[PDB]
Amino acid sequence: GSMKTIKVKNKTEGSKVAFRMLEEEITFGAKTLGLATGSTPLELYKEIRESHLDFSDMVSINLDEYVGLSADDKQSYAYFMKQNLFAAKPFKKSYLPNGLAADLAKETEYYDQILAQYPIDLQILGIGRNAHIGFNEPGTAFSSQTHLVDLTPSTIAANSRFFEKAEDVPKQAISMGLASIMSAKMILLMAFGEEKAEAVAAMVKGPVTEEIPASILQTHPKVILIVDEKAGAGI
Ligand SMILES: N[C@@H]1[C@@H](O)[C@H](O)[C@@H](COP(=O)(O)O)O[C@@H]1O
Repeated sequence: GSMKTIKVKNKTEGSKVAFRMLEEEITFGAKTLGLATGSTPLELYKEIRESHLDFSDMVSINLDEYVGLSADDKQSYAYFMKQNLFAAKPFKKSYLPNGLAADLAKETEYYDQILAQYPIDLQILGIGRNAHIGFNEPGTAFSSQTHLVDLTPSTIAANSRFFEKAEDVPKQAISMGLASIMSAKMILLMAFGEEKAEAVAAMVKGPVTEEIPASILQTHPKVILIVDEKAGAGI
């Protein structure tokens, strides 16, 4: 069934709450974490880095990797995760899609199998401005598992700034789908700023439609939404 909301003043305070909750899940037996990228968990990550948490018997799973990038590429999500978390607080094993996979359909099948092998205890998520979840854009099937995503033109244009040559900018990603993500025992979603207010309301109040990827979270048995006052204006 259910979705608890914690409303908070701001991002910093929502990030402290997320930290406290993470630490409890871990003390109560969580071993596999699904992780988030983007701006939303950056302060939660700094807090973890400076904390006494120890992920050395734990496994982490990220949603996404860019096709064509290695883990050492500065533009990769593997590298993002290293910088913001793994260098300071390594896991037993941290999984991301292999963006260098020879057979994209084989890597997608592989990632599903890793999910089956390490089901996620706690998944951290952000939300997109159009209610996208990971790289799953409106119209994505609620049945989707790991799959090849063509990046939005806004994403390619944004990421283009970071590559000397245009022929080197990823146009695609290997991404956990909506059914993939929904398999977590517990989901903690964080949303801060007015830019998220509309996606937040649609996730909570709108119908369950592929038009709002996050609306599937309405059907998860254990979703915890942490939202600052502005992102929660609608709920
Ligand atoms: N990079 C991100 C996703 O990984 C993220 O969860 C979401 C919101 O991004 P942010 O947390 O920067 O607002 O949209 C993009 O696709």
